[PDB]
Amino acid sequence: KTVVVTTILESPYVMMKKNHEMLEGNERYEGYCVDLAAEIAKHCGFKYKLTIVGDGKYGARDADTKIWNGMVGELVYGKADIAIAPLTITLVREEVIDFSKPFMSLGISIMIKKGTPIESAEDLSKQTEIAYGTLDSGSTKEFFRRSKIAVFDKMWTYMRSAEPSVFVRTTAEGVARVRKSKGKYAYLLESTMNEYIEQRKPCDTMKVGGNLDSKGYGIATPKGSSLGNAVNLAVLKLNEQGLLDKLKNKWWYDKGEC
Amino acid sequence: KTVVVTTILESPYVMMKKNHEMLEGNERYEGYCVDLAAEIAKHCGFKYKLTIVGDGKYGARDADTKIWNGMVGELVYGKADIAIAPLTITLVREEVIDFSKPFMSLGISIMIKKGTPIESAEDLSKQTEIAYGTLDSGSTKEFFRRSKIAVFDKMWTYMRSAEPSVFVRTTAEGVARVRKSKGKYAYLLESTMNEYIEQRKPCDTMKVGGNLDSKGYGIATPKGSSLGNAVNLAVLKLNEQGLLDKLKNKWWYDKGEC
Ligand SMILES: Cc1onc(O)c1C[C@H](N)C(=O)O
Ligand SMILES: Cc1onc(O)c1C[C@H](N)C(=O)O
Ligand SMILES: [Zn+2]
Ligand SMILES: [Zn+2]
Ligand SMILES: [Zn+2]
Repeated sequence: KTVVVTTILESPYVMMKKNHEMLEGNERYEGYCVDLAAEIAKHCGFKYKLTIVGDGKYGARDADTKIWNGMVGELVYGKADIAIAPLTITLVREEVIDFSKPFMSLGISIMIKKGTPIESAEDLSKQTEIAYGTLDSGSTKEFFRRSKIAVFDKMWTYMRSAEPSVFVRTTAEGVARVRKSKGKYAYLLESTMNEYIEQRKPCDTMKVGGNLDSKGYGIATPKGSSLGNAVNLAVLKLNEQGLLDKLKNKWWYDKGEC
Repeated sequence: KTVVVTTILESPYVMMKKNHEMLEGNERYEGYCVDLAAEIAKHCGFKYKLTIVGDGKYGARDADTKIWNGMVGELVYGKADIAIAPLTITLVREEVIDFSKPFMSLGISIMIKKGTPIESAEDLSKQTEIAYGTLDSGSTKEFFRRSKIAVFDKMWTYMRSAEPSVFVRTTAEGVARVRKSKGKYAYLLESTMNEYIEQRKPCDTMKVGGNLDSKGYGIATPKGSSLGNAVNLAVLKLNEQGLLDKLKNKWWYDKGEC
């Protein structure tokens, strides 16, 4: 049986090729995760179909209904067999789905438009002139929502009630906001994305300060999946063979335009 | 009943207290992993007994006898119920024992005596005046033995045949060799240990270049252990609350001597 892979359109992990209009199936996409899916399928020996998550979300649980959305939801409800994307390994997710050992290490970071008077989270939490937010339905928003350390707690208090909303639907929306805000908006996103955007035209943003935490991305499968074990060993094998490092350089800096 | 924890005497993870001679059981030790063992046990709800691995090794499988040594061996043969130490998650090890999601992210790095004309792995591979080696029976030596990228394979070809041996039995042994070699010996060890020693008197060593790879440490249990699930969730919980970051600052920098 062909394994249904759920993923998300997020550069440079998964993007439609320039000429996708004349291409079919998995051939329409390119990116780090597209190359990764290919390797994993090769080592685990299976056929697969790449599908883009319907609601375009990573995955969070509705507090009222307790229903999971995004890619996590597609796995939880049997709509997908595996998720290959920049999906963060977290406690709440690990309780409902399975994760392979990380294929990428990262942390939450701050994105600013070049020139804005911000050097750290501390600096953001001490002022109100510059607005800041995070992605919705993801691990980053949950990070601030559940943080007890002073600076991050203060930040959550501000963001949670901010008006207009400081939260965005997609990473692209958060980046666009930083770029057209004349420096009045700062975006909190994972270092991987931040570093990627920093090397792309118009080269007007930059990552400032160190990472707020240390975590990683993992390939997720539904609880009790027969693919879990093989995938996990496959990830380890690829990291050790150097493939993962190869892919990182291929999509991040060999393609950098700044 | 009581969970037998295997660990290794490696500063600042596990060290004998100055007055351990007048203390009993677990109270005889201190360090990052000792602090971590206390928390894991608290959250998982079990009593434990800390024990230092007999052969003082991390773990590798003997080529011919096929017998695992070190902490990995303790778990494989049933001598310990869990290992809490700076044990690297690798494919060959995950094939015989279980690992929790990582509690620390690190990579192989180079340690030199201050003033040594070495800035990277490429620099070491292109010269012969400065010798270099790694730890025995560990993931670092295996990394080089299995590497297929030019620079690293070149380094392995040299190391595996260098005389006298460039490999050491313990981290401390490698650090001493660097300090006593007047710049003629460089040591390859994980960035975590490198960063730690850099802050220890006489403050004569330094980490140079970027990391050669990206990986992490995980708490290990015998395959199929009933402790596996809870321990993994405990690590994720503790990382998200910031404990792991707190512990590294405590043992690495708050106690720095340089
Ligand atoms: C990618 C990405 O970049 N910043 C973010 O918050 C995310 C989403 C995050 N990796 C998640 O799994 O929710
Ligand atoms: C700690 C440490 O530091 N450098 C090293 O090679 C090691 C050992 C390594 N973590 C292992 O598991 O073999
Ligand atoms: Zn391959
Ligand atoms: Zn709702
Ligand atoms: Zn606790």
